[PDB]
Amino acid sequence: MFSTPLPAELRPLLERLLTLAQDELSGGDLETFSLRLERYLPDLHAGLTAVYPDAEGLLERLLPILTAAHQARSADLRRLDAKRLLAPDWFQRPEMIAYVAYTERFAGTLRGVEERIDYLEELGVRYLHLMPFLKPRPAPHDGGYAVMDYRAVREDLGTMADLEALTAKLRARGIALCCDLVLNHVAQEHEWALRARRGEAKYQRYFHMFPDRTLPDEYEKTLPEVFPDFAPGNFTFDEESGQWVWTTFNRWQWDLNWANPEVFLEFADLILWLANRGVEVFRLDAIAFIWKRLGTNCQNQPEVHAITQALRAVARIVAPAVLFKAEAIVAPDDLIHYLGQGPHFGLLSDTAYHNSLMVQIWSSLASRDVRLMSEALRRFPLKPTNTAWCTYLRCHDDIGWAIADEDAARVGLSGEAHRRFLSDYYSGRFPASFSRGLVFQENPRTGDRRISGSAASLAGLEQALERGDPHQLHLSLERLLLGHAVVLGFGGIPLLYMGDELALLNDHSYLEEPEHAEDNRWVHRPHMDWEKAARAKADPTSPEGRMYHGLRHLIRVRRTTPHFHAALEAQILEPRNPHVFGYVRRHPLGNLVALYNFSEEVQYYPAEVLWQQGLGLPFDRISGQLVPIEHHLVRLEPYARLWITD
Amino acid sequence: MFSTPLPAELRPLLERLLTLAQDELSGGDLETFSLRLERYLPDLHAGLTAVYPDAEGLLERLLPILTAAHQARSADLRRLDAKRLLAPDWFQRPEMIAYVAYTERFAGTLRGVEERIDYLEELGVRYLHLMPFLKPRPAPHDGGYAVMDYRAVREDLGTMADLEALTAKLRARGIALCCDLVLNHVAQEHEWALRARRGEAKYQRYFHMFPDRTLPDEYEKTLPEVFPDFAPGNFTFDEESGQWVWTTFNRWQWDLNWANPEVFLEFADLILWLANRGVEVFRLDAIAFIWKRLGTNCQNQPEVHAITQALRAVARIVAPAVLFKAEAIVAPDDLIHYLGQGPHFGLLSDTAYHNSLMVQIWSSLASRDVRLMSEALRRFPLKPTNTAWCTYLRCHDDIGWAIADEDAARVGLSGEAHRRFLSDYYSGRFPASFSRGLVFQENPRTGDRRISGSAASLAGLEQALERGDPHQLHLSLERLLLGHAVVLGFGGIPLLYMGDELALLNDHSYLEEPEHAEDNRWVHRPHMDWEKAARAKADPTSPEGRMYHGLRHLIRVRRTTPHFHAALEAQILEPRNPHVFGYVRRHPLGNLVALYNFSEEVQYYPAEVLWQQGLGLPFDRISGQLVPIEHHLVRLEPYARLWITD
Amino acid sequence: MFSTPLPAELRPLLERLLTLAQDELSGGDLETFSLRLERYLPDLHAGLTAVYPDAEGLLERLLPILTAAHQARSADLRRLDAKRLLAPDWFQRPEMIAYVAYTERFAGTLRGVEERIDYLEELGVRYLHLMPFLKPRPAPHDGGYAVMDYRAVREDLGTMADLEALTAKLRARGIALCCDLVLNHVAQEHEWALRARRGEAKYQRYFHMFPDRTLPDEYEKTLPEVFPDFAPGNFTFDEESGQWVWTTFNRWQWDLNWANPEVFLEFADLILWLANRGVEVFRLDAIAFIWKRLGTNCQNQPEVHAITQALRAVARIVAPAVLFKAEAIVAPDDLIHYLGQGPHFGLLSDTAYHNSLMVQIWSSLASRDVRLMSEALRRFPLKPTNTAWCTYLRCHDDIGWAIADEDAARVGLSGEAHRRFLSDYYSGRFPASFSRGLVFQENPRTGDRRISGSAASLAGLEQALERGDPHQLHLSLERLLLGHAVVLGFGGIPLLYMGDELALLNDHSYLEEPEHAEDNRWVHRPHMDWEKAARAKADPTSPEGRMYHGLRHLIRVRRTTPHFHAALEAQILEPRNPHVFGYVRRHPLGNLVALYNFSEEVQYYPAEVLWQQGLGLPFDRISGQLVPIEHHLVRLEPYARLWITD
Repeated sequence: MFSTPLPAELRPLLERLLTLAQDELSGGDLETFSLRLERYLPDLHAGLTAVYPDAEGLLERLLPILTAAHQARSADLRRLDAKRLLAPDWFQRPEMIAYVAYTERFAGTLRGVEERIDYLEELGVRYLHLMPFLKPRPAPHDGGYAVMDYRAVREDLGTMADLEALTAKLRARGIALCCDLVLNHVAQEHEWALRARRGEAKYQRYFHMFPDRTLPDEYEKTLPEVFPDFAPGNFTFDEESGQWVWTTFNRWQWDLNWANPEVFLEFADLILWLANRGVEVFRLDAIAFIWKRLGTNCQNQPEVHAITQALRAVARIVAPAVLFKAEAIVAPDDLIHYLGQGPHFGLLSDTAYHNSLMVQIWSSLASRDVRLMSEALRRFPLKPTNTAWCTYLRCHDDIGWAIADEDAARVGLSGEAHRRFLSDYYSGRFPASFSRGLVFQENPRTGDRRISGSAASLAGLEQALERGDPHQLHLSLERLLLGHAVVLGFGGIPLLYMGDELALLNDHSYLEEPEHAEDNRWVHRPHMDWEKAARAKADPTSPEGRMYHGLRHLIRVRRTTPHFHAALEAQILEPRNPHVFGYVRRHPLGNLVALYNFSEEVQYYPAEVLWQQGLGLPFDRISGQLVPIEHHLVRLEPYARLWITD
Repeated sequence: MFSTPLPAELRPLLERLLTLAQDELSGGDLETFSLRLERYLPDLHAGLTAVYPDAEGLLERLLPILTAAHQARSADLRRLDAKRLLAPDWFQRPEMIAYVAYTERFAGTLRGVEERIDYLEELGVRYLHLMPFLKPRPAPHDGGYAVMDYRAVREDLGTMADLEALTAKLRARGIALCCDLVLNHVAQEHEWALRARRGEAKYQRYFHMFPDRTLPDEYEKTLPEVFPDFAPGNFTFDEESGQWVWTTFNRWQWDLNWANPEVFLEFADLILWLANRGVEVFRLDAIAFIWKRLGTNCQNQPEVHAITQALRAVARIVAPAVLFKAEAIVAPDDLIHYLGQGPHFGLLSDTAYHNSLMVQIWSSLASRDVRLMSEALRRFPLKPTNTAWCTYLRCHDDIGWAIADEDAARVGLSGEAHRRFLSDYYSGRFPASFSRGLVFQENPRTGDRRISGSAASLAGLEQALERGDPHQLHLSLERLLLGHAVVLGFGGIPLLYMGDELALLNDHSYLEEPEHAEDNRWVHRPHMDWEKAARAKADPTSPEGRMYHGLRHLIRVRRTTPHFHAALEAQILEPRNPHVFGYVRRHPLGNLVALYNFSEEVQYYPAEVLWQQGLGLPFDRISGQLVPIEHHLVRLEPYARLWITD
Repeated sequence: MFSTPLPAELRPLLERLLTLAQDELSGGDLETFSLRLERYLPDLHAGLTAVYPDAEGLLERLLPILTAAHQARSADLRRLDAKRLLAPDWFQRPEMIAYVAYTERFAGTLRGVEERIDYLEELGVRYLHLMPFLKPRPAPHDGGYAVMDYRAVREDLGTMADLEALTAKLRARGIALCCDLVLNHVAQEHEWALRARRGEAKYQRYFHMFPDRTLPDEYEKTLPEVFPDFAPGNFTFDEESGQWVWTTFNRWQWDLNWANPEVFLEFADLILWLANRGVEVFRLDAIAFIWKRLGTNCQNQPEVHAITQALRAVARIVAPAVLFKAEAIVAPDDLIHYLGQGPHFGLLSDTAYHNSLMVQIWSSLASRDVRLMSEALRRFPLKPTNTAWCTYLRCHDDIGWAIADEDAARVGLSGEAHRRFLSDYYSGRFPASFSRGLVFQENPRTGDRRISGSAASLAGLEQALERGDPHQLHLSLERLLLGHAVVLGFGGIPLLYMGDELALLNDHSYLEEPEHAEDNRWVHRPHMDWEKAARAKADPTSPEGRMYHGLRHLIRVRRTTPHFHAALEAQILEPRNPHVFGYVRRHPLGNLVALYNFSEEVQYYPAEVLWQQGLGLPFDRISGQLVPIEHHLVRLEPYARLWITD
């Protein structure tokens, strides 16, 4: 929507950079690169100069990396880049359906994924996030998040050649591969870390190394604890270096020093090199953590956005086809900044996890009341229209209860009481809770509790199967379809989590595996059950069948509804029935009113709001029938979801 | 607020009535009557002329009834008339507290009531409604509502001399007697009905008597059934006369013909005679029913208000001390007319039962949600400021669920489903209902059901005492105190129903009185338990003493809170917590915010409401303490009531 | 609508007052007095006790004064007393039209006034304010406002016998005499001042006397100047007593000491004695000024209202027929207090001058814009419903431009530039001004300027006659009729100013009388022209006839419009045409919308406003025709006035 114009004082730097490009590239090729370089230079420079002392000199070192990566980029990928520059809203379209899986859990190896494309296609998948598949450190590696070599696929998954062959097969089916960029920290066994341990100065400066506790003890006073059960605080003593090292996550995940321009250059090179193997989407893992400042929580620092802007411009110049997706699991008031605000407006990640939306679905499912969800989403600031939320019900991580005290108070709830209730409820402790979840990283000092468990176990299917009640089994599947209905119809890329289309339960296997046993997040990282996939498809009356055919129907309707284009945002309706979540999407062809019963009971909704939103003859795209109106009310079945147009 | 000026065209009529008055009365006495007649003749004429064809002739016959009743009015009652003309807002005062009781159940006899005046004064009672105590017909007489002689006390209660001696005792303790005026119908054993049964045309015209089914069949097409279990439809064949007679209620209750000027003169005479016995308040029983019109439900007809205006003016001229209370148990949309609208503004009954407030209190208790209550009460039109509601939680009658579809639809409820639910809940059939009530007058043609039962039995105390559950016993007592706090705090004369101050339960002994056995309203008309009264005063921790002391505490705070002056009306607040009913009363000394928790669970309320209503240092008059504010919220205990001023 | 109950602690005091009353009165007479004492004692006491130190003993001395005034009260006035208690909204009725005149200017003598009651009754007058007619000091007496003897009529006007006979004739024809109560100050030639000047210590305590400048100099630091051209500051040295005396107004008007209980008693006695000669309304002259407090402006002090409450209760007890009218020419935020606020709610004067409305009428006529008027009147607080405004276009005084900076700023005006423009405009200095007015009391230190002139001279008739333009003469008459229509239609007692019904011009006679020549307010205090009165009656096409017949028609239409009852207030509409002033008055019989075109050109108003106020068939009571609606607009003639009902 806004292009950053070329400031006069940077005309001379552009001249120097085009001359340097002139020595690598010729003809129409040099011209294509040169026009893109000119377009994005303003954002690339504004990013680097906020952070690194010699931006002009850093840009001179960056040029040949842009150039070599341009030279190395395939005809097929250059064609996708050009195709995406002409249709820049591609990722915002209703046809975008995503699927998230660990390769070894989904299909064994990268090559194995080729033979399950037919299954991804049947769910209309156009986006596939394979969980970290680059070479990690041995034993415990936080499910691939402790990276030992960014340039190598984990041995048991295959080779870079197999990745290239996989991306070629996904592109031929219109499927975009998403890959983690674990740019906050490396495994202590990574070459950069190994070289830092041996006292190599260049590589000491890639890390936050302290000779004693004086600085770490000061840092700790304002630092939270991400994994207090695994590695208390944020520092680890390293025997070999005799130095204290910043370790936000596990103690073998070593935070990189993003003040060092040498680190920026490593990742600019790494992004373009993975782009060239066929990575179309980079998930910026732990993006909020990348800048350290004494006296702060070392999260959401302004420099995070300056760095992200420079990395995004690198990708804009050489690989137009690629997106960034921010992992920013932050407070409702902090999230919007990761899609770019003020001087960064729309110059940052294309997408970001809507953690607030995911939290409010589960909260509303537990309370049967949507007032907090309605208020928190109504207060959410508008995003740049060139960006998209990633919507989800579950993922590979535990649920953090990101509820703002201000939103709870606005609707007569205590923030602290409700956050506590959500872990009481989803851990199965609250009286008559349907949930079988596990407390994760209970902090006795802050009171913070997170929740682990599969959608299906949290939504009541585990309990219904134990208790043998057919009605509670039905309600449980209805809750899952309702929650998926919200993620499919809010607007954004819907991130289906592997096996939720089969209602997979909690997998307690991890307890018998000593490298996983301490980390109960593995309870919701099951192996795929292909026998269950075959039974769901063959028998639509089975639980897995009800979930599979129900979700497949919502996907088919969502992609056939232009009103779900993510450039348009949900305008939250006043919850006139406090059990029914509602919003309208204002498309050029007309309005869509979404209603969602967060209750197991029949609920009535004032029919006049359909007419108020211009819908004289309301038609529900999910049922494919007129919405029945009786005595000025819409009658909603238990957990009904309605996508209503004229 | 508005005096009706005398039209130029009635000056001649006024002069004739004055020259007729000069024949009965002499000096200062003639002047007093004569100024009063002047003042109210305009309302009296405009009421009669709308109903009766020869209004100037009827006025000439009424004049010697006015003058005789003036002459027969004691010096004490004349003193009270003058004091009330000087303070017309007396019945609107917070000090006004009412008690309702059947003489035989409360104190055996009218003489008996004299010995219980100390008990009433203990509860701050300044208004006593003794249930119909005039001579009824024998056997079943609908608890006194089938009157055989309006000029005789029922024999077992004493005589008219006892009534005079009791009202003298009540006046000396500032207590006003409320007596029923059963003006819609008489016992078939009444002189009028016996003269009609013998074929006296004059007395047949006191009723609605038809020679065959021709007119009855047409009337019935638009008539509802008040007592379908007692007397189907609205007509009874009388064998002696050969005539079908209009009987809205029981077969032996005969609807009077209000098109007959003679019936009007009978009741104008009867009102002033009873006022002169010391009746201070007339309850207009079945006032909505007194005009019949073919093709209507024969309720709420315009002539009802013309007649009421004329009868009211009669009392204003001769007995300024007396008030009228309208019994109009009608739809929300119809109730406001009984305090006078349009040409009848403030000229009708001084008070009317707020059946909508009563219904909404029980509805909100069953559902734990106050949205319907808040919307129905918000939409309620403003009343003339010279009038007051009578507030109440229970009374001698069943509960009729007067819920308007329009109010239900606005807050996302089906009026039909919700009305059906309230009888399901309070009959005890709904899963986990705390209530022990009975279905009354279940109509299979309309689906209508009403509920009988004591406050204590409907509110869960019966169930709690039977299971020996201490938590449910506590919660049931709190629900009764919450309910009473709303009737005490809304603005209006609070009608305490006899024994509810002791949490009296359902009395099933009516099942063995064959004259009561068919009418289960007797389940909530117990004999007073003076053993329990003594135990309640002695033991503040007994169930009966919790109620007794809890209720006297609320009464003492009400009486010392000028904000409860009924000339001011509750301004309903948005139920920002849907479990918490809230309103402000805007007094000259400042605002009072009333908050009521309708949930057995702790509820938080946005503190900013208090400051938005100008309450900088919020003080709860019930607790005698500052309202605790924590994290911008008020923490309410289960069934908490707060009366908050600065 | 609120009767203040007797606190328990005052019950002993009531018994002593009743016992003292039993020595002076007997029988039914004593009962009547006793009930009125009981009813108003609580207000009387609460007023005295906030001001005087021994309230209990002051009441014992007041009692015999009350008792004596009661015994002196004639049967005719007692009858009126009892008539007004029955109809206490009497003065709020549409039929109340007021007339204000100097006796000598209107009819020569009190006797002469009897001969002009035909004229008053032809204008529908029910309220006659005769300007100060009690014995003044000689020569300059501020037009009767320096009083030498409260107990004598000014000799040239007749005697107390003439006043008594005049009020009898006025009562016979339903007219209420308004008399000034100049309670702030007496002439220096008054007996109390004469006794003070010869060193009698009891009468020194009736004034604010100082031995030297010590205290006066400190008082002056926070005091404004009312008459800076006549008597700088607020003090005068008295050569006889050798003392500085407080003189707010002229040097020979000596401010009474209202801290002295004897001053209270003098006025309690005077009010009842005047009332017994037939005064029905007391104008509390300069009521704002009666309390002094160092470091305040000695206006609007809380003791003013307590003293007023006490004097009002006195009149309630002994003369129910009398009204108090407050002269409070104060700022917009201060006026409402004179109708009773907080603990004084509706216990003070019955009426007060609406100086803000008068100011806003002239402001709007000058600017052709009603937005300042619409905003100022919208923000005005609601009066108690037992009270009424007095509305007026002109009076015996200069115009003070009472405009709040906050109101002006809300509609994009500088408060100070707009007050300057009003004096620039009405002084005739502003370009194209139609006004012939004079600057009064121009204060160089402060910038304050007031304006003298007749309605017709301010409104442009004088300029129009000089220019001989028949179209400007027309617009001048239209402005006067528009202004009068607002005072007749707003709600309240309209104070017609003697001669305004004939469009009388500035009278420059006063410059020939040395006693008047320094005081240019005499410019708008003309002698009545009775030849002009007859010409206006006989020639409706004359300027005086167009005004007389135009005004008589508005009066006749107001009288027969129940919607103008003053218990109801104007609800100000958005001025959606900024030249057209609008409000609705919400009567029980339906809404009235009043539209007033403050422009000399045709103006269009959106017709949807009328349907929005419930008028499907808009009828204009002034034209006696349907309101023409064309293209969703109401077409308003220059200076058009519409009083619109269904």
